[PDB]
Amino acid sequence: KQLSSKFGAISSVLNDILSRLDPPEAEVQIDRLITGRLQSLQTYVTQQL
Amino acid sequence: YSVLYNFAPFFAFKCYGVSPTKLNDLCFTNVYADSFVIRGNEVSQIAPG
Repeated sequence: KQLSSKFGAISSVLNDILSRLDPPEAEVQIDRLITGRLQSLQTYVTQQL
Repeated sequence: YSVLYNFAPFFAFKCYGVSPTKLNDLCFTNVYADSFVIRGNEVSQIAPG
């Protein structure tokens, strides 16, 4: 369910971001999505452990 | 949107959210167009926030 969260970006759908935005701003949108999903995965791995 | 460049040379044309190059592939609905005149130095005031 964490896939549908925007994490403060433009949109949750990744292909929409890559198909609507130039790489100068797609870089920071990608960065925000990566850090949000990486934090979620870190929490999941800690709870699983 | 190919008729935009054929009218006049633009001043700023800075775009937020979507790039002003890949505007012929994404699909959406119900655009909104508003028109007014600004006295030169306050064009940058027409911006989010």
